[PDB]
Amino acid sequence: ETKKPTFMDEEVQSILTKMTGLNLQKTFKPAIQELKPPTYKLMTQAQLEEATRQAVEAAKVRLKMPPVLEERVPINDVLAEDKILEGTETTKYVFTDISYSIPHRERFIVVREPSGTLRKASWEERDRMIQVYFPKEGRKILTPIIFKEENLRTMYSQDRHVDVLNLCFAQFEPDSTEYIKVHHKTYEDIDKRGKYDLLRSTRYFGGMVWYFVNNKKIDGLLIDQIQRDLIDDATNLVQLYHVLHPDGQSAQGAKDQAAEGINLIKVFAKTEAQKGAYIELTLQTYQEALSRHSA
Amino acid sequence: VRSSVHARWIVGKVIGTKMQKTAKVRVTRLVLDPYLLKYFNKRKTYFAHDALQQCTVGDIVLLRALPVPRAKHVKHELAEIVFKVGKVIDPVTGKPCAGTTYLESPLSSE
Amino acid sequence: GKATDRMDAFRKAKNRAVHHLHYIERYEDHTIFHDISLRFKRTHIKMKKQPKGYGLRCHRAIITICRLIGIKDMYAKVSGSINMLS
Amino acid sequence: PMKGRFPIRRTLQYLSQGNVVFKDSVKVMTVNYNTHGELGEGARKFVFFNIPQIQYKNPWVQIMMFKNMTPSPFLRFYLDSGEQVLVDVETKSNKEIMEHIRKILGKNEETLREEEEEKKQLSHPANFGPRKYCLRECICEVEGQVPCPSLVPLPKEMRGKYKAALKA
RNA sequence: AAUAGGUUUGGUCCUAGCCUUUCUAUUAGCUCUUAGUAAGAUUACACAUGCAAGCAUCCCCGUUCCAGUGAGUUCACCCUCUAAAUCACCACGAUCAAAAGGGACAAGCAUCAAGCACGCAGCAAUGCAGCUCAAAACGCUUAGCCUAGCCACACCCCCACGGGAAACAGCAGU
Ligand code: FES
Ligand SMILES: [K+]
Ligand SMILES: [K+]
Ligand SMILES: [K+]
Ligand SMILES: [K+]
Ligand SMILES: [Mg+2]
Ligand SMILES: [Mg+2]
Ligand SMILES: [Mg+2]
Ligand SMILES: [Mg+2]
Ligand SMILES: [Mg+2]
Ligand SMILES: [Mg+2]
Ligand SMILES: [Mg+2]
Ligand SMILES: [Mg+2]
Ligand SMILES: [Mg+2]
Ligand SMILES: [Mg+2]
Ligand SMILES: [Mg+2]
Ligand SMILES: [Mg+2]
Ligand SMILES: [Mg+2]
Repeated sequence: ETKKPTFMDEEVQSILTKMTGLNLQKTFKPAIQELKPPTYKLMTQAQLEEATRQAVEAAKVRLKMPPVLEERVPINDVLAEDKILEGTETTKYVFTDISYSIPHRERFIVVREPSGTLRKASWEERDRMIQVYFPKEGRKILTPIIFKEENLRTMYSQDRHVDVLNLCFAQFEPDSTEYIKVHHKTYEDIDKRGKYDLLRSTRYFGGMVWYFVNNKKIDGLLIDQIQRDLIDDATNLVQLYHVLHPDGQSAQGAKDQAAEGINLIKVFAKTEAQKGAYIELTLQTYQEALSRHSA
Repeated sequence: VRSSVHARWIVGKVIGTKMQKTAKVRVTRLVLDPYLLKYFNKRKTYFAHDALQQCTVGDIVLLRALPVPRAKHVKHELAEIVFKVGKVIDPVTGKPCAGTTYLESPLSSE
Repeated sequence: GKATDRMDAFRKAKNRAVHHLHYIERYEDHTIFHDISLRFKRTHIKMKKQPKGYGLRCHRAIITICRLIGIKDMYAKVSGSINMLS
Repeated sequence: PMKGRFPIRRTLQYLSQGNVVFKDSVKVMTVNYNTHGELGEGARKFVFFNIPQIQYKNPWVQIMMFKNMTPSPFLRFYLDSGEQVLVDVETKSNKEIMEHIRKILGKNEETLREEEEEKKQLSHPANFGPRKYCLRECICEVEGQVPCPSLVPLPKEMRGKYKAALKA
């Protein structure tokens, strides 16, 4: 009938790609790593514009958003219960199929318990076993302590939210429960402290917006976009909100009033926005400065 | 198509015709000098069966490996005389030439 | 500096040197602009531009001179005659 | 400095920049070129610059050169089937000659990508052994597993010196 | 040889050798507390003693492996062909891998420069006179190697019918 869009829909990706932004100085910040002497090229104005164009293409790849997946369902499947083996071993065996050309989500990893039960390994055992035999750069078999609540607040205090997300992406699978819990705790610390600019021009901005829109908490991000003269993004945010909440007070108000452009933010501010007053004020200020520039 | 001979197709220059029905052919290959990283010619001798004794010293011949060697040192047969000594036919035009000059102009037969 | 006494030679050399100062261009005030390979008489000097943090990996005298110029990161190799004045 | 003109030709980096990897059919490549003449210049630069790259990527293909034997330069390839491929190169630049023989007798980028992938199957990450062949030599290098006794002494209970002492 | 340094001269510059500084291994001197781990005759010289191959309803199979050594030394690698062996027996096959054939494969000495039959054709008879080599043949000397390991040897006469002779280069040990 009428399906609500997914994160990977072309309409949603285009909206979130623009709201993210592309800043080549931030996207290609100098990395603190082993250095080599730089190379130099003599370029015309045309050769320079082409090299800058190629950098933009390489940046749009580096800003490719990771897909937002729902939590994986625990694996509880018993393959066999050989009770004659009960009490013959004290420690359980983990068997991992290490055939090279198999996707890691198709690899049979089974566990023989001391009771004699042959069961499929749990999601946590699977990701641990895949790391043992197919070690991925940046991932640890034992969970790093940085992801403890006390240590994430340290990283948040330093405004290192992007490092937290880079570490979480490298350690956990996108559908893991630890992967989702860390991202959600990071998005919430950004909303509470108004640190939405820390994720602009990164592949993590869209996932953050997706979280706010689905949880009906876009008031903070919408104010930040207006204070920065990003009304195009602020208007797209209100439109993305209506697309994902079609049967809502704000979506109807826009239909009844045929609102467009800045008018959408006014409709949203009155009906559904929690900080409706602070938006009108923040929006009023913007229209004034725009009139001063016009005059 | 299978053969016990290692070198299946090789080009070389005939350097001897004193053996009956056998041409002695010098084959050169490029070999990389590991230290200098420069290629130098490395030459090897192959005996080739020439049933019709049509090979002349100095002509470039193409050798084909035999299924099995017919003699201690004869592992190849004459497959084609590429460049007859002093009687080269230009493959690009098909006309006879003497060095870098045509003996018959390509314009003769249009 | 030349003199019969060592302390007088020190005075002459150092006081004269300030009247024969070179200006040395530095890339980002830490290294040279490009690799420099030259021969002076029989002394060969090959210098390489280096990134920050590389340090001065050069003949001890080149290290001393580079600190006076203000070069922080460079590699240099001295070949041929190793004469301090050359 | 390195002897000769264009010493870059005598570097492994230069030699590995050849893009012509002949199909298995190619057994012999003869080059007939002329030392002088403006129309044979590309063939001379091809011999000077690219023959080394072709041989480097095709070590088992015989390459033989012939000077001033004919009025115009040409390449001829001898294939295992017995077929011969004549390539006229007069008036062509060395870069066009390299692109021509790549098209008609060179392996495409797909065929080469596949071969590289099959080579990776030979070094399985899960296999343990010497560093020359494997990432890790022993399971003790995996965090969470019992470490090597050379670094962390084992508990007295996991050592045979004391298992026998108590038992005996 | 490097980021180099010391040393030729009455002095300077250049060239040049030697040595210094760095990192390992063995041995010697002097000295030395514990725990874990790795490694562990100088000698292809001679060996006391003990042990190191049995299994199994008799047949067979195994003792041809493992373990050892480094004397000798381009038998190790690739291709072709094809045995034995494994897949219960057959696989017109797969795996594994001999012999044979082709190719490849250490160092030093050229005051080792010639080798001396080292080639080819033919069904055969036999005919031709060639074959290798300064792009290093032939020769002498040195050395186990390219180390997931491999090659060679197994008291000596390369071999082992035979002979000399009575064997730890299996472990421990002298
Ligand atoms: S090397 Fe792994 S236990 Fe010692
Ligand atoms: K010296
Ligand atoms: K000792
Ligand atoms: K040896
Ligand atoms: K022997
Ligand atoms: Mg002197
Ligand atoms: Mg004097
Ligand atoms: Mg000692
Ligand atoms: Mg053995
Ligand atoms: Mg010895
Ligand atoms: Mg068989
Ligand atoms: Mg064999
Ligand atoms: Mg052989
Ligand atoms: Mg003498
Ligand atoms: Mg020896
Ligand atoms: Mg003995
Ligand atoms: Mg013997
Ligand atoms: Mg012993």
